[PDB]
Amino acid sequence: RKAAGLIQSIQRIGSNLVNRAHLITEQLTSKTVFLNMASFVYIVFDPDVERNPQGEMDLLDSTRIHPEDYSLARKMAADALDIEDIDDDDESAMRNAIYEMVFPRSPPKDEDDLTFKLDELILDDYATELERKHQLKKRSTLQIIKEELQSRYREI
Amino acid sequence: MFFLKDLSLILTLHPSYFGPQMNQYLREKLLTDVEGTCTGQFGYIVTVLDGMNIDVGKGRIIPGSGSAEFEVKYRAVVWKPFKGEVVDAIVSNVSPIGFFADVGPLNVFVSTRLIPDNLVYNPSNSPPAYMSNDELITKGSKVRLKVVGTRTDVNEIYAIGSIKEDFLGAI
Amino acid sequence: VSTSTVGARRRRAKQQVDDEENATLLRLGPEFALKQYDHDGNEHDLIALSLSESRLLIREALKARSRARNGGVIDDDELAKVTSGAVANGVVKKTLDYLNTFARFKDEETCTAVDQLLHNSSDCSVLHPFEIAQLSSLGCEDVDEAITLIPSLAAKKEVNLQRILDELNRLEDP
Amino acid sequence: RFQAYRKSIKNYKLSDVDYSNERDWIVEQLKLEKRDFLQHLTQAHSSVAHLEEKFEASVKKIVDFIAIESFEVPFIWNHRRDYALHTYNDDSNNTIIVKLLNEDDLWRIVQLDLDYHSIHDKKAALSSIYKQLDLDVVDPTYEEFFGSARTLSELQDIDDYLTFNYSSQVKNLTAVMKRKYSKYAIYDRIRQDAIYPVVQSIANISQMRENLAQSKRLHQVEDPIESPMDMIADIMSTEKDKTTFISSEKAYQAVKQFFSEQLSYEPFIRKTIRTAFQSFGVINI
Repeated sequence: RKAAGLIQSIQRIGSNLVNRAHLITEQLTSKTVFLNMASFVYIVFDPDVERNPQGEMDLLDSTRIHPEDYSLARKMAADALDIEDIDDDDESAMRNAIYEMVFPRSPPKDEDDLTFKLDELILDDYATELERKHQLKKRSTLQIIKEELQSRYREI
Repeated sequence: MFFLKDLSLILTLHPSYFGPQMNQYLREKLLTDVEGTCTGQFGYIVTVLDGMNIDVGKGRIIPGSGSAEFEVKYRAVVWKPFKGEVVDAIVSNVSPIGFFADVGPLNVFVSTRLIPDNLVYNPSNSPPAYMSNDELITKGSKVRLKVVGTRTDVNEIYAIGSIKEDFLGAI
Repeated sequence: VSTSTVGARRRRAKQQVDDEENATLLRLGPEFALKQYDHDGNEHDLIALSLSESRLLIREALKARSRARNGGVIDDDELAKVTSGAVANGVVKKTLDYLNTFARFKDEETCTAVDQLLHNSSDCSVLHPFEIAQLSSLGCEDVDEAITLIPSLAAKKEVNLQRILDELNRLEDP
Repeated sequence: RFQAYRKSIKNYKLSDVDYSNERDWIVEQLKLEKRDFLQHLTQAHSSVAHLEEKFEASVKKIVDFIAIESFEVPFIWNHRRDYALHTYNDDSNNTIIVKLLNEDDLWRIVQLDLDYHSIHDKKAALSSIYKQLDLDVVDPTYEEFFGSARTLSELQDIDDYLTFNYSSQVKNLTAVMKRKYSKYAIYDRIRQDAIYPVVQSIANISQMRENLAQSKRLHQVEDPIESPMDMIADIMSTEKDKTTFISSEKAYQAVKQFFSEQLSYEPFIRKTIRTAFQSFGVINI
């Protein structure tokens, strides 16, 4: 019943869904249902439409990363880029950092993509910092985020 | 309800049995073919009275087939439920759609729509039952039910009971 | 398969309302009518049987057959096993279990006294045999309860229902 | 899926005390069921202290998630599996993952929470019945077996014990009419009859319960100065007006059956027999 209503609402609204946040903004569902189903439903990102930075279609929407951890994924991406100019609250800079990391305008000179540099980050340190700051056991979540950045929806 | 009825049966005998023991053989054949059978018109025939002294008469030879045809008249005990009758029962099974009880050879199915609402079905109970605050009806529990409808089959009878009226339910 | 002593019943045009089976209305159909005929065609009354009478008759007939099959030389399981036919054996087992687990009167003399009371009574001289069987079977305790269970007795208010019920309860073995 | 599971459950939101009791019962049920897994984990990983304590904490957290936050199993397994696994370091400080639970265990959690939500209504009904009894002295057996009551079979045993030993009180509370025959009417008559003092004199109920619970002799069953037949006949002769029995043998049989019913309705005997059968019983066909 819920899937039928959801697909009917999506069809009435338009041909496709723009981003995961619209499942809440467009009154398409409630809160707990969205939180449960958030990471298991995705929209295929396309670098052709990526040209505008204002693109509502988030790249993280094509990953297993939960929407509640999009900020954490952005922070990890900023950590891998080693760019200390961006602080922890400049979300537009984080979005541009992900844009560069996954779909750089200039292809890397070597064969190691910017997503590969995430392997140099120590997940244990970040997990300990998160557990100290907000009491969250998310080391497995950080591992999953790194895996998703290394390959979007690898077959399980 | 049990009754005494005078019934008759047509028995055909093959010529290979035309011996001195013809009468006794006809008697056992009648007993095997009548005891325990279920006819929709009469119900269930449970026993035949005076089973060893039943008159069989003289058999008539069927023209063109040789076999003899016998007309056997006998008195038997017959049980048949009636619409709108209240009888005792023993529950045989409990299910969400309802519970099945047994009234002698007849198996009666009672749906939830004919059960009082306070007797909510409890599947967690061991064994699962339709229970209320002061009533609990499970497998093997005595129940007093009223037969509402009877369904006639080829050689079977299906009855529907109800416990939704007074003086019914658990006993 | 088996044919009743009542025959004919050919086509007509009138349709009657006393054709459908109904215990409350005491409409038992033609084959269970109040008047029957024996093998000699003489007048005969419908023979109902209470669980006590039915149990007595079935036990007597089964034990007689068992004695006859053994050359004239008690357990219900053995008695059921005497009969032939697996389905017949199961049916007689179920009937015996029902009768035993609901036998109001397991003694011949108690059943005889109950039948005498329910037959020779002046009030019971009008009672239908089905009503008598229901009264002796259901083991009701109250006039209101009996009337609710047996709607036919509601229209028969010339019956000493309460004292007859108390007599049955007395005769019932505690 | 949760709505379908909870469709039959009329009352779902338990109290905090009931919530903690549900968590404890779920933990105990898992410990009983996964005893082999816990034993193997403890034996292999003997170096780590209180692995099972962390297991209990993780089970409590999972129950909290499922009940309060209404999280489906795959979401928990894909985004909360950090709670389900305990990362300990060995003597070499190598990070070792310990898979405390699997998805099948989460399904078991859902089934067990449904089961406890079902039995919670029954335990509340028994509590309400006991409160309606309003005993002048709180029955020690009632408290002892209600505190340790985990299965609905034990709740049924409690109900049977309470109804048997307070048949008159329970019947009055029902009265506080369909002529259903009380199966305990004969025992109530025995209680009202003059032979009930003899039944007392056979053995003290409180002393019997204390001796059985202790499993050793705390008091000696004092034999009355006169034989059972002597006392029965004497009371029958001196109380012909009230003794409803006809013969002394009939009163003797009634006393014996009443004592048998008293022994049968004792929760401790039933619990011991059930434990013995569940532990060392065999199956024959």
